[PDB]
Amino acid sequence: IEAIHELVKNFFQRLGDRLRKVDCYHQVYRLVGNDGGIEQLLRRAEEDI
Amino acid sequence: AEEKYPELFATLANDLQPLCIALRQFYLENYRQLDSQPREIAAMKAQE
Amino acid sequence: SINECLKAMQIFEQLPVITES
Repeated sequence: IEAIHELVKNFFQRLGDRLRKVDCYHQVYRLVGNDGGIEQLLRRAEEDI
Repeated sequence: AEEKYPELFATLANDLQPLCIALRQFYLENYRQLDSQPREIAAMKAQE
Repeated sequence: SINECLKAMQIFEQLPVITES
């Protein structure tokens, strides 16, 4: 339990940190205007995992 | 003068976004997070 | 101001902050 928490948490930061740099998530904010729940869902999903 | 020159300014905008990406996020979290706590003395004291 | 100046040549604009609620 102690180590599993250390694993899942580290993975998500590795993903969200690299997800913003790529143009996929970058182009969203030039047109949509905001996240649209991407960060909210990501954080929400992390709890479920 | 016509093609390359404007692109240089265009690169700056796409090259400057990676910093504004996080400032609004961090401010929007703490600002919204702090608003969750009560403000009234009666309600706040009841929490204690 | 940044978007206002860059608006003169390109449509690549950043995000505003409003109605945070």
